[PDB]
Amino acid sequence: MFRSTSHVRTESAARYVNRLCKHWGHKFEVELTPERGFIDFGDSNCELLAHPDHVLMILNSPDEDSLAHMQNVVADHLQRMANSESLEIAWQPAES
Repeated sequence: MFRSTSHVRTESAARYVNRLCKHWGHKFEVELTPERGFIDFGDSNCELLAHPDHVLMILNSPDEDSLAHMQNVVADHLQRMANSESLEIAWQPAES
């Protein structure tokens, strides 16, 4: 169970987080709080922090494959909501 964190500067983020639980919450456990969107696939996790001007991405996974699968999946969501470039996001190794 390693943990990485991506930080990006986005506006109205909190909505893209709350909209995810309603978006992908079709066959998975998606929690919606005024802080982040929690979506666990079982043997891992993918949380998304979103404030009016900033967004955080944290994943909880026992394996990097999973780990990156989560930290990356989000990097994509920020891209759909921000058309201009491949979301400038700095992803951390996620510790060892």
